[PDB]
Amino acid sequence: VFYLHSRLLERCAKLSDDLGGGSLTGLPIIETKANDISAYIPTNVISITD
Amino acid sequence: SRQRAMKSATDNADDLIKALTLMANRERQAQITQEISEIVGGANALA
Amino acid sequence: DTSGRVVRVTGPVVDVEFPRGSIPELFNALHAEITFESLAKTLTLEVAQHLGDNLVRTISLQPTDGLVRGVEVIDTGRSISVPVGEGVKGHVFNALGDCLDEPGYGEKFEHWSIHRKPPAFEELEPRTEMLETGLKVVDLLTPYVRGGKIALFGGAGVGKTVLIQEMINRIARNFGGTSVFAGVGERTREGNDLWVELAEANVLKDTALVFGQMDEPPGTRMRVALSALTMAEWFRDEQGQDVLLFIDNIFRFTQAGSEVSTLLGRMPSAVGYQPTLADEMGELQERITSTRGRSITSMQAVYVPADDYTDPAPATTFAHLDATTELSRAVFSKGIFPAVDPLASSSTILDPSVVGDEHYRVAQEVIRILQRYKDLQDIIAILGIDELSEEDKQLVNRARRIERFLSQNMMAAEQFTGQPGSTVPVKETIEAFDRLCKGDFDHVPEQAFFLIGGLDDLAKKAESLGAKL
Amino acid sequence: DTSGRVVRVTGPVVDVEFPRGSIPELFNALHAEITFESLAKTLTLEVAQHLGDNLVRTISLQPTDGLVRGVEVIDTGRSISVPVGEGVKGHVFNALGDCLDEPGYGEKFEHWSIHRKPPAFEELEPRTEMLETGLKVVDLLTPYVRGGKIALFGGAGVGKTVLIQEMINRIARNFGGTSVFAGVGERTREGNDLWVELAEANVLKDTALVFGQMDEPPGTRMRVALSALTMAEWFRDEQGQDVLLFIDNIFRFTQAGSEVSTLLGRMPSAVGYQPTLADEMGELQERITSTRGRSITSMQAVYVPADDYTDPAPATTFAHLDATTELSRAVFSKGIFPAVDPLASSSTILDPSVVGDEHYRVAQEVIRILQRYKDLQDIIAILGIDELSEEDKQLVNRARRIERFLSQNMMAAEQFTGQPGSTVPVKETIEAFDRLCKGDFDHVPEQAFFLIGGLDDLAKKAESLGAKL
Amino acid sequence: YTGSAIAQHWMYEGKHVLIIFDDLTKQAEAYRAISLLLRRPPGREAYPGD
Ligand SMILES: Nc1ncnc2c1ncn2[C@@H]1O[C@H](COP(=O)(O)OP(=O)(O)O)[C@@H](O)[C@H]1O
Ligand SMILES: Nc1ncnc2c1ncn2[C@@H]1O[C@H](COP(=O)(O)OP(=O)(O)O)[C@@H](O)[C@H]1O
Ligand SMILES: [Mg+2]
Ligand SMILES: [Mg+2]
Repeated sequence: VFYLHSRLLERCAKLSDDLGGGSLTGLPIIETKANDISAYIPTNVISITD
Repeated sequence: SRQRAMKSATDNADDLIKALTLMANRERQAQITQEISEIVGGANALA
Repeated sequence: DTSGRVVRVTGPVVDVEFPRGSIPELFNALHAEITFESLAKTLTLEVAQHLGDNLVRTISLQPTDGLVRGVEVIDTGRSISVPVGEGVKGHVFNALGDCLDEPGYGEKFEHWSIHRKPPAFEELEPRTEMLETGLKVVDLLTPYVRGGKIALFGGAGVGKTVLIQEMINRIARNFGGTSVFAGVGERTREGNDLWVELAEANVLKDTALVFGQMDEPPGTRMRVALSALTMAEWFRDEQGQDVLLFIDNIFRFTQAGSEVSTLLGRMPSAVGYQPTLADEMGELQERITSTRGRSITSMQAVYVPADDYTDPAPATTFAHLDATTELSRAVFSKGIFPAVDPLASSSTILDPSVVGDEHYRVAQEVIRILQRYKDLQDIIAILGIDELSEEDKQLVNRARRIERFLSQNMMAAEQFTGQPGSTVPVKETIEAFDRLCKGDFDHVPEQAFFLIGGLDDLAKKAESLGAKL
Repeated sequence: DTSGRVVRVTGPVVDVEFPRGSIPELFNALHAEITFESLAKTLTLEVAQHLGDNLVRTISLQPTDGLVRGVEVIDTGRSISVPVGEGVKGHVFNALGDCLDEPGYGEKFEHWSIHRKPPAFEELEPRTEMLETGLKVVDLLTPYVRGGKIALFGGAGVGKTVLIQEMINRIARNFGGTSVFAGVGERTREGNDLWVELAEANVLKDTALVFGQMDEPPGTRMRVALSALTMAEWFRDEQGQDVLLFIDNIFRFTQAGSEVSTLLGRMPSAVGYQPTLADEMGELQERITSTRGRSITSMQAVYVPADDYTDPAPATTFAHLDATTELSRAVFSKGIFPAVDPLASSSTILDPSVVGDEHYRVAQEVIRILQRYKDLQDIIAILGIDELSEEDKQLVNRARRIERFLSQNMMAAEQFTGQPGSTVPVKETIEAFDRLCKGDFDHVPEQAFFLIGGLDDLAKKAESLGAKL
Repeated sequence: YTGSAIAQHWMYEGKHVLIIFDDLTKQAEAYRAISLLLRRPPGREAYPGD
C-alpha cells in the first residue's frame, strides 16, 4: 500500500526547463477516524507528501 | 470550604483514575487480540 | 543451455527455473527482458531463496510490469556490483551503479559487490572524540562522535531532512575527506534539491550521491543503502581517509524488506514486520562503522512510524548507535526548532571523562530542570501556575527559558522563516546554559530566547523587546 | 439432464455441481428439497461464486438443517424476484416476496429482480431542500433533506428505533406518497408492533413492509434490503410520486454479509468484516437515491458495534448520507432524548445558501458553545465549575441550558412516559436558541428546559418551578 | 437451545413458559471455543462473526 500511494504521488513533479518546465501539483485527501492521524494509511501518506 | 472542596476533588480524581484504568486495560487487551489476529491471519494465508 | 525461465510473477517477486547444475547462488544478479515498447527494459533480479526442484525466488529491482512467464533469464554469475574509486565523487548514481548525472560514466571503473561481511571484531575500537556542530542542543545534550554512529529519530515531518541537510552544511562543507549520501526511499524533490545545493556550494565534487527513492520497487529500496555503503567502504578500506556517510531514512531499507516478506513465504512477525528484522538490520548496520585507524562518521535519519518509539524498527535501530537525536512532534507543535526532545535523546560521550566536568554538569542540570517541568506541566494545566511552590515557579520559568534557548535558527531553515542561521561554539553554549540554570536571565521574557544564537543575539533580541541582560 | 447436485453443505452455504454447459449465472436462484418431514421445505439457493470444475458456491435463504448431499438442484434461470406495483401497499412480505399477511397474495403481480444497477450518473442530481420534522435538535443542527439520505447512528439501546418511529409518525402520516419499510435483522416483536401501529394509524394502506429479522440465515438478512429497495425503486421509476424508505439497521445487512463471507471461505479484512465491505455497501446504497424529478427520501438506522464509531461498518456507511444523526450514550445517560450528539452529527444543507443566515448563525453559535463546554469537561469533572473564568462559567451555564433544551418530548415517547409529544416550528427553534445563546434565560433553572417544546412550554415549566422568563 | 426447545413445545400447546439462561456469556465463550477449534477467523474480542 505504501508503494501504491508513493508511486502514485511521486509522479507529481516540477519538470526541468529542458523537459518543458511543466508541473503537476498534488492534493491527496486522507480521512482519519477519531482524529487518529497515526493510523496505517495516514502515516504512509504523510511521509510521502511535501 | 477549601478542605471540603479538596476532599471532593480527591474523590473525583480517584474515580477518574479508576475509569481511565478500566479503559486502558480494555485497550491493552484489544491491542493484544488485534495483533494476534493479524499474525495468525498472515500465518494462515501462508499455510 | 545454462539459461533460466520465468515461472511465476507476483508483483516484485519472480520465480525462475534453471536446469540442474545451473542454479544461481544466493544474491546473484540475473537479467530478464521486457520487450513491450512502452516498458521495454532489462530487469535485474536478485536471487533471494532456493525454492527446490531447481526453482529460485528472486526480487526485481525494476517494476515487472510487462514481464511474460517463460522468457529467458541470464545468470551473470555475481552479485550486484557498483563502481568504486575516486571517480564516483561528484556524480549521482543509481542503486545498480548507473550514473544519472552522466549516463555511461563509471562503466569501466573497478566494481565492488554490494554484499559484504562486517569488519572482524579484532578490528573494532570505540570512538570517543566529540564532533562539534554549532547547534546548542546537539553540542550540549547529544554531542556527536568523530568516526562514530549518529542517528536522527523522528516521526513523519518533524525535522529529519532539514536537520541532516543542516549537518551536511555544518560538518561536510569544511571537511577534508570524502562524503557519501544515500537517499534511501525518500522524495525525489528533496534529492534534486540536495544535488543542486551541493553543486552550488562547490561541495558536490567531494560527494558521491546514490539515490533510490519512494517510487522504486522494494528491491531498489533494499539495495541502494548497500550500494552507497560499498562506495563508502571502498573510500574507508582502500583510499583510507575520513569518510562521511549520510543515509536518509535507513528505515525505508527495513520497510522494503517487509514489503516482500510474505511474498517470499515468511510468516509475519509481531507488528507486521519480517521475522528477520533485527538480523538484516544488523548485517547492514555493522558494516557502517570505523575500524582501527579508518574513520567513517555516519549520520542516519530514522523514521519513527506513527510517532511510536516502541515500534520494532526504531526500537532495534536504537542499539546500533553512538549518538541519537530524537525529534518529537510535541516539541514540533510548540514551534521549537530543531524539534529535539532533550529528555529522550542521548549520547555515549556525554561523560565527564570526555566532555569535561562543566559540560556534563550543565547538561545534567538542564535535563533535571526540563524533567521537573515535564512533571509539573499537568498540575499547571489543571490547577494553574499559582498552586506551585516559589521554588517550583522559579524552576518553571527557568525551564521555559531553557527549552526556548535550546531552539536555534538553522542554516538550512532560512527557506522556512526567512531568517539566516547561526553557529554557536560549545563553550559559549555551556556558559550560556550555566547562566540560565543559575537564573541570570530570569528577568528576560520567554521570547528573545526563541530561535536565536548565542548571548549576543540574546542581548539584541531582549533589548528589541525592552530588556537588558 | 441439466439439474445440479449438492456436493458440500457448510452451514447456510451450499456447493452445487452442474453438468458441463449448464452452469447457472451469478445471483440465479436454485431450488433444493429438504424432505425430512419435520423440516421439509424448499431451499432457495442464490449463486454467489463459480468455483471451477463445474462447481458453484451458493448462499441459502433458508436454514439448511436436513439437507443431504447429492440431492437434485433445479436452476430457475433467473434471480430472486419480488412483486411490484400498487398491490404491495398494505401488506407484509418475505425477502423472497411471499406475503405473510395473506399467503399467496401478489403471485400474479409483475415481478422485478432484486438485483438492479444503480441509476446512471447523468440522471443524478443533488437535493438541497429542507425536510422540516418538528424536532428542535434535528431542525436546527442536522436539517433533513427532501429526497436525500438520512441515517441514525447509535449503539445498543440509545433510541434508534424510537427515532425511526418518531420520523414515521412525523413524516409518513401527513405524507402524500408511498412508504416502504425494511426490517433488516431486527426484532420480530418490533415488526408486529409496527404492523399493528400502522394499521391503527390508517397508514398501512400506504406502506409496504418487508421483514427479514434476527432469526433468519444470513442470506435472508443480506437480501431483504434488496427486496424492499426493489419495491421502492418500482414506486420511484414507474409511478414517480415521493417514495419514503425506512431501513432499520442496515448494519445487520453488513453483518450478515460478513457472516456469509466467512462461510464462503474469503480472507477477512480488519476487525473481521468481509473484504468486499465497502463494495457491497456501495452497491446497495447507490440504488437508494433520488433521480431527476423522482424523489426517494431515505431513513436508515445504523447500529454502532460496542459503541465504536471507528468500526469499519458505520465508518463506511458515513460517506453515503446527506444527513447523519449520531446518538451518544453519554447524552443518553443524562436522560436527554433524543440522545443526539450535536458535535458529531451533521447535514449537507446546514449552509447559509440553503437554510438562511440566521438559521446558520444560531446553529454555529450553539455548536461553538457546546464545543467550548466539551473542552472543559476534565476541569469540571475534577474541580467543578467553580475554578473557571467568569467567561467560562457563563458559557458553561448557557451550555447546560442549551443541551437540556435540545431534548424534546417525542410523540413516540408517550409509550414510555405517558407524556404527549410536541412539535416546534423551525422559526421558533431559531428564535429560542438565539435567545438562549444571547443569555435571555440565564436565570431560569437547568430543569424547565428538559423535555419540552417551544418557548411557551419553557415559560410554563419555568413558572411551575418558580422562575419567570 | 435444548432448554428453549423444551420450553417451545409447551408454548405451542397454549401454555405459558418462563426460561432462564444462567449465562449467555458462557455460551458465547463456548461457541467461540468451538469456532476457533474449527479454524474460523475471529472478529471483535476473538468472537465469531455469528
Ligand atoms: N529548524 C527548523 N526551522 C524552521 N522550520 C523547520 C525546521 N525544521 C523543520 N521545519 C519545518 O518542518 C518541516 C519538517 O520537514 P522535515 O523535517 O524535512 O521532514 P522529515 O522529518 O519527514 O524528513 C519542514 O518542511 C520545515 O518547513
Ligand atoms: N425519546 C425517548 N424518550 C424516552 N425513552 C426513550 C426514548 N428513546 C428511546 N428511549 C428508551 O430507550 C430505548 C431505545 O430502544 P431502541 O430505539 O430500540 O434502541 P436502539 O438505539 O438500540 O435502536 C427505548 O425502548 C426506551 O426504553
Ligand atoms: Mg525526511
Ligand atoms: Mg432497535
